[PDB]
Amino acid sequence: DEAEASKFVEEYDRTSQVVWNEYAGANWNYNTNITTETSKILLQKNMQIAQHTLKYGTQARKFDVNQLQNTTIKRIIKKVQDLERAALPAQELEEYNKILLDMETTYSVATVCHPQGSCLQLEPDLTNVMATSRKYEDLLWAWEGWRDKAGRAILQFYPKYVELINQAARLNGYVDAGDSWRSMYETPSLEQDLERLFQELQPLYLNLHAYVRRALHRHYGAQHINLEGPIPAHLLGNMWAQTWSNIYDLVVPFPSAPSMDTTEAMLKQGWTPRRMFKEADDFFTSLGLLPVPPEFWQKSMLEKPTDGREVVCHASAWDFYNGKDFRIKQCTTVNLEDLVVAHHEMGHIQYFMQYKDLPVALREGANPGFHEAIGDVLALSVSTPKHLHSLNLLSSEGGSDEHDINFLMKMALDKIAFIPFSYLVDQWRWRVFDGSITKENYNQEWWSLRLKYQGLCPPVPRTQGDFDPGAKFHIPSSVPYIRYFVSFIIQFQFHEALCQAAGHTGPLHKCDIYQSKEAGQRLATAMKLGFSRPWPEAMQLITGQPQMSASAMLSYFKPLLDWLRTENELHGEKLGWP
Ligand SMILES: *[C@@H]1O[C@H](CO[C@@H]2O[C@@H](C)[C@@H](O)[C@@H](O)[C@@H]2O)[C@@H](O[C@@H]2O[C@H](CO)[C@@H](O[C@@H]3O[C@H](CO)[C@@H](O)[C@H](O[C@H]4O[C@H](CO)[C@@H](O)[C@H](O)[C@@H]4O)[C@@H]3O)[C@H](O)[C@H]2NC(C)=O)[C@H](O)[C@H]1NC(C)=O
Ligand SMILES: CCCC[C@H](N[C@@H](CCc1ccccc1)C(=O)O)C(=O)N[C@@H](Cc1ccc(O)cc1)C(=O)O
Ligand SMILES: *[C@@H]1O[C@H](CO)[C@@H](O)[C@H](O)[C@H]1NC(C)=O
Ligand SMILES: [Cl-]
Ligand SMILES: [Cl-]
Ligand SMILES: [Zn+2]
Repeated sequence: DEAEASKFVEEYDRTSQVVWNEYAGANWNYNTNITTETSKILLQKNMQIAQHTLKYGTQARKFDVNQLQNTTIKRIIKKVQDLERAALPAQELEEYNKILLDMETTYSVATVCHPQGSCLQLEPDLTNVMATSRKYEDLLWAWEGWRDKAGRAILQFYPKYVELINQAARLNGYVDAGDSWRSMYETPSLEQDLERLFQELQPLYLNLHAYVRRALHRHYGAQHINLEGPIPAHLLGNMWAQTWSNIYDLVVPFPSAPSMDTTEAMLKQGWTPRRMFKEADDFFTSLGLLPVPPEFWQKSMLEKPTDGREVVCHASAWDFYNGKDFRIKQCTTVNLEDLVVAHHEMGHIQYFMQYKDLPVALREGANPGFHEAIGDVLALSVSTPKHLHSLNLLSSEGGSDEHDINFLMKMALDKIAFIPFSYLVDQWRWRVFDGSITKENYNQEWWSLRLKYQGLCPPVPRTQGDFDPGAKFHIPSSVPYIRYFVSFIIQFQFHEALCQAAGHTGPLHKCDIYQSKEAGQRLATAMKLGFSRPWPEAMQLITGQPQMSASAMLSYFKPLLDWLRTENELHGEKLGWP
């Protein structure tokens, strides 16, 4: 009895490696070369992997998991009983796979065109406009044009997508697809836990919001900024206003302490996409973690092709499920933002290598937020003045109190501003999936949450037919988002624990873990667990306790909260908005 179950998981592991490796290859070939032919092969391989999933999932459901004694085999079999989309009848499976392909292709080939003029892609053209333009109407053209072209074009697919992903979820024992996504955390209290964490970050976010609102009022005019209202969503340096660091120049706390232009420094010094990934590789190995294999450098796509191919530029990391072939696909631009992205993606690669000897069913992060956090932890140290100076991208190490608050502001514009955005995306989607939001009010309810959580308003009133969520990659690509909220909380918990392991003393935000083998050992032991144990065990291995907690992020930013409160008080800001 226990014997049949052990044999079954062995057979599942062997066959899954082969099939998933074949699917990954077809998916890579489409993502890096969008054509009719690669689309057809991918859709065919979708059917092949579904046949495998159905065969083994059907067997798996004949085991009474309650009677199995070994907890690891119990855990694997329970997971294989979830067929995901392979539970759908053949006709609906074919339709679902085609919808997903059509949505991701539509997002990735959308362009915004001037009349009798040039046509702009999202990466790099519109991203660069949002990051560097300081003209209200040019920012508005890019913001509205992207939503008109990408968002509106996804709307025709989204209702049927919702119907089919929910149908598959119900066929696998869940009430809807949002329920199935939340289950990946194995935490019944998840929704309340995340709400409590969000509430703890409100002092910092509200004070940052009010300070940036005041600075935007100074630049864009009192007629365009309401000092007691939400901020127009096209003014924050980013297409989705999800990170705000590109408007640092407008909000510098201490302008008498100027910062080096890091992009021109990287360009002046001949940085390339390959250099950026080599620096990330060096940071990981400095911690005693694993180098990427030679195969990684031969097969990765680290810059946008120039030979005519259309590609999915959105950065991503790829496991080919054979323990040797790992790749990154990124349309890298030479700037500091993409250097952080490179570290993020290399953290995914590191996790793939650390758990490569587990059975494939357990080759995931402890929870999805853990997978997202590894690269970001290292990038916190990369971003310090100490490390950037060592890369020749900043002129000094910043001893002065002024430089210190400036640095904390630059970090807050990315890390704190992202908290409400990352919370709200799946608050919206969870309610779409549970039927609380219908196609009658997709967009209205999106903007209700953008207001409630982020304090943003659309610069142009939305109209029927708008589908602004469709203009954000993870929506048409059906990638869950709450992982990134979890990641941004726990990455500071990890930073704090690794800095302690490294012997750092003094303020947390001055810590740089480069070359700490003690810090690397903590990470490696946790990553090697994969998905074999409840995630609180990996949390306790890294941090010495088992909970998610905002206290580390609050500690990191404590000097900035103090500065922001004083600054906002003396200007008389009214925190929040109606
Ligand atoms: C419940 O079942 C799991 C899984 O068992 C494994 O899968 C089954 C489907 C079946 O094929 C089994 O035959 C198979 O073992 C058990 O978890 C495994 O437990 C073993 C032994 O505890 C682990 O073996 C380890 O494998 C490592 C591979 O890198 C190896 O390095 C380890 O070496 C350690 O010990 C040696 C000798 O002292 C030392 O030199 C090393 O330095 C290191 O300390 C070790 O051989 C598997 O990794 C486990 N697999 C998983 C997925 O966890 C589990 O034990 C069982 N439960 C009970 C209560 O028996
Ligand atoms: C910095 C990384 C940017 C690129 C990253 N790319 C996805 C592809 C995920 C994927 C999964 C399955 C199939 C296809 C893709 C991934 O690697 O997680 C991403 O999207 N980050 C979020 C969220 C985010 C933002 C800023 C950060 O510092 C970290 C995270 C965002 O930019 O909104
Ligand atoms: C792109 O895909 C087509 C169709 O499969 C193929 O013939 C071509 O070789 C591919 N191009 C590259 C550069 O891989
Ligand atoms: Cl939007
Ligand atoms: Cl998730
Ligand atoms: Zn990621």
